[PDB]
Amino acid sequence: ADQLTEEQIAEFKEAFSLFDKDGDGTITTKELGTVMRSLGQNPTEAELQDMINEVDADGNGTIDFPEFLTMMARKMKDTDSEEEIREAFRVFDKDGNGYISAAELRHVMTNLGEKLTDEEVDEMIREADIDGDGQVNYEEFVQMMTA
Amino acid sequence: ALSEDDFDMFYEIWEKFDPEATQFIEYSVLSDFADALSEPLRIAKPNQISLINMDLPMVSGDRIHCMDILFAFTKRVLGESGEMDALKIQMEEKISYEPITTTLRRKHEEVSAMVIQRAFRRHLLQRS
Ligand SMILES: [Ca+2]
Ligand SMILES: [Ca+2]
Ligand SMILES: [Ca+2]
Ligand SMILES: [Ca+2]
Repeated sequence: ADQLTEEQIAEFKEAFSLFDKDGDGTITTKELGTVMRSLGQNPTEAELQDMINEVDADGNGTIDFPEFLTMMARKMKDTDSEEEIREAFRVFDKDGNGYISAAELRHVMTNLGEKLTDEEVDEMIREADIDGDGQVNYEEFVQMMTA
Repeated sequence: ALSEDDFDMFYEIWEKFDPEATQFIEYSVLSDFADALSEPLRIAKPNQISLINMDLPMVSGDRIHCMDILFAFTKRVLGESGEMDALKIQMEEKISYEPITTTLRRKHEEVSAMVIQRAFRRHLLQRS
């Protein structure tokens, strides 16, 4: 995300620096381990790899600050997901009746910079409509979003 | 309900965010601004959904004109009245401006994207 204010970008830099003690601009598994051992945790050498791997985006075996930023912002959008989902239902459910119609999908959904077809919205419902009322309520909507 | 005392504040609090008198502010500081306002016009945080739902028109660079804000902000306070229709005239008398989207149009895009991005994972992982 580039919805990050300067204060926050700086905030995340404070932490990136905690690790990047040689100031070369990457975090190595070694530097990861060092901070953790200083804070009283002793993880394996394999644990350290996997931790670097999950954030490393280019497979060069280390973490630059862009890669770090991506991971950290992804974690902020994690803490809001439950709500972000709710507030998206309320975007579709404009009549407020707690059921999402085809019409209500059609009205909002955009893809490849244009509307969806009646057939496309129909299937979106059909995939999500567990109970089979030809409408989507919250619980069905959640399962079709959450992971 | 409203006074010149209040309109002094708006134009005072506005100069902070737009001293260059562009007559615009970026969308992403609309939340900050709405908060820096005083009563009654103020819209305290959290105010994201409120502002989105005002359906303010945005020109390019996601900027929003002074007046577009003032109108929606006073409407929220005075409601859709005739005293307000009169007010819309007076202060509207007291440049390049081509709106290309709205905050509600912008929100539908973000929700659409969210839906599509999440669909991708699902469509794949239900194909072993
Ligand atoms: Ca380093
Ligand atoms: Ca890397
Ligand atoms: Ca509905
Ligand atoms: Ca249903």
